[PDB]
Amino acid sequence: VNCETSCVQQPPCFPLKIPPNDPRIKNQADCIPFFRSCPACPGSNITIRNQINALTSFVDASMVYGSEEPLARNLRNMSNQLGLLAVNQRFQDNGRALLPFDNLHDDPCLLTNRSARIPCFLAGDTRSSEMPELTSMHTLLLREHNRLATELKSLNPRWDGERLYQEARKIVGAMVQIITYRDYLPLVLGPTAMRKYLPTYRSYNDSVDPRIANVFTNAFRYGHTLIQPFMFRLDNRYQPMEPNPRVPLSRVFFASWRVVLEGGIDPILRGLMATPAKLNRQNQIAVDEIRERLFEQVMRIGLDLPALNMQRSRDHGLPGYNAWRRFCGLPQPETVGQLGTVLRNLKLARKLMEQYGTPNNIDIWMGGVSEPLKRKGRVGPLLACIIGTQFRKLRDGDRFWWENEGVFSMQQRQALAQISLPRIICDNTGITTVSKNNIFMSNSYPRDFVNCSTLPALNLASWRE
Amino acid sequence: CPEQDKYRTITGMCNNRRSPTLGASNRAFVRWLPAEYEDGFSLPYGWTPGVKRNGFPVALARAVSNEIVRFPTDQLTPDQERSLMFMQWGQLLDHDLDFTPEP
Ligand code: HEC
Ligand SMILES: Nc1cc(Cc2ccccc2)c2[nH]nnc2n1
Ligand SMILES: [Ca+2]
Ligand SMILES: [Cl-]
Ligand SMILES: [Cl-]
Repeated sequence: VNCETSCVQQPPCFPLKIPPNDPRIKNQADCIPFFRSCPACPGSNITIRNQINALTSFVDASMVYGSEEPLARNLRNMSNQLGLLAVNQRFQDNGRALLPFDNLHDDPCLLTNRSARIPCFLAGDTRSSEMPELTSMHTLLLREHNRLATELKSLNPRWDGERLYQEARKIVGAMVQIITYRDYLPLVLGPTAMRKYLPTYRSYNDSVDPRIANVFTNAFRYGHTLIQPFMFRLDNRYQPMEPNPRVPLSRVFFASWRVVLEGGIDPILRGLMATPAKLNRQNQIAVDEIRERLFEQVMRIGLDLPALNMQRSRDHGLPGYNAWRRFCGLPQPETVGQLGTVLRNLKLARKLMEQYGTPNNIDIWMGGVSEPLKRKGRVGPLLACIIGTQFRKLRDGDRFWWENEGVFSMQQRQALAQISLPRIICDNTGITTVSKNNIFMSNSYPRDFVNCSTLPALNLASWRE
Repeated sequence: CPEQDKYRTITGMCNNRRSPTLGASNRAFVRWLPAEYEDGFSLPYGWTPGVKRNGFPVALARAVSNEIVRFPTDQLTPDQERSLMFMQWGQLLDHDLDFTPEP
């Protein structure tokens, strides 16, 4: 009945049962909690169970603006005609904006520190306070909209609140799309999967279904294998910022206080820029900070992210590994040896077989994160297919895609082509030394870092009326 | 649907003029493959003990995690080719595309 406390498997509960010799939970009468995702059609004996997307599938920066009209309205600064996003009124980060707080019933951020009394931040997406690094990116973007709605006001002083906001929102939305498709995706997929799945943009196609597919919500969780066991903070010299420069992850979840009180977003961004991501390896898939101690502080038990991903795929009725390989036009291994060949690793193949019995039953996330990485990419062929296919749909099927005719003028697009994540950091933080492009490859200081002086800024001259 | 718009709706409604809910918030996901449920329509594999999938028993997600995923923190390999910003962009990006609500 109550999923956060009981081990009873009764709708909507689907608790993750505990196996023999568990390295953390000795009582097999216990469970890792799990609420099944809301059905699209509640209680139907007819239609096949599907889940809902609370968000716009488009790369439209809805994480900044909201996907529901009342939220979007509330995230805005309605005190004037400046078309700004609401900023925290109680706090600042070296005279710079922080996200405003949210008024939650049971607030998990307050639970991370009684003394501090720092609640969850309000943003377009509700998971903004999940970790201070994600919170830094949400804050980075809340500042870019306000900075653009200030440059546009000084350029077009006859413009009102709605115009400035809509025009700034549009630029942020395009920055998100550029970084993703020009910088992010090629490094996820690799060059070959990039040509195959994302050939050069032609134009908007109204027959391309832009919806997020159920499988993608699981396949895109490949990133859980890139997670580092600590949150790293570095000063202006890119040297550890003591005390607590490497704070374990299981102590940072919902720790919005660490942003407000422990130094703001700058020590966090420098950390993201100058720290290498974890590398996914067959015998080094995902860290115990997420596999054992996920939300440890705020729950009755530590959650297991890899296991939650596998329970979620079963709850979402997702076919197994081989059905997805077939869908991708990839050979489906039937035997242990055949899985060995696909995996380039017979030891992992033997283990997967012991667990699943057949490569037909291997859960999507599990079989996807197990495949050897494509050259210059961070996924194997199956995830590259699912990831690539989904992104082409969000691109080819977006009427408001930055390159679509009528969205931005040829002049506005030549100006937008100049954008970068290192520059957005420069323009909205006290950070003076940023990553050399590509920001996603650059992980070593001072070898991969350069000054803000060298970097071209975005020119809004083509936005003058 | 408004005949002529300059900006997106917050909701994503009207982006596709023929099927205006497409890509819009608070709608069902699209399926690329038919759902595979124990009963065929709603119950997840592993919901019922002894109920097999393709003639093989259903592994516990926690057990697959213990056997396949579990590794000692000390062994961690830092990626010489990627920043933690690469991980972080992935999550922020994911948060622009999908959120599956629960009760
Ligand atoms: C590269 C992408 C990526 C990164 C990085 C990432 N996630 Fe995920 N995560 C996802 C996706 C997709 C989902 C599914 C979200 C949805 O549809 O509701 C998700 C789901 C989850 C869920 C829901 C679990 C469940 O199935 O019930 C948890 C918890 C989670 N992530 C935690 C984290 C945490 C914690 C971090 C960082 C500290 C993080 N994620 C980093 C993509 C990512
Ligand atoms: N479906 C999810 C769930 C969570 C946990 C959470 C839920 C509500 C608010 C904050 C954090 C995620 N954290 N990161 N991606 C996520 N995708
Ligand atoms: Ca969106
Ligand atoms: Cl506030
Ligand atoms: Cl699907």
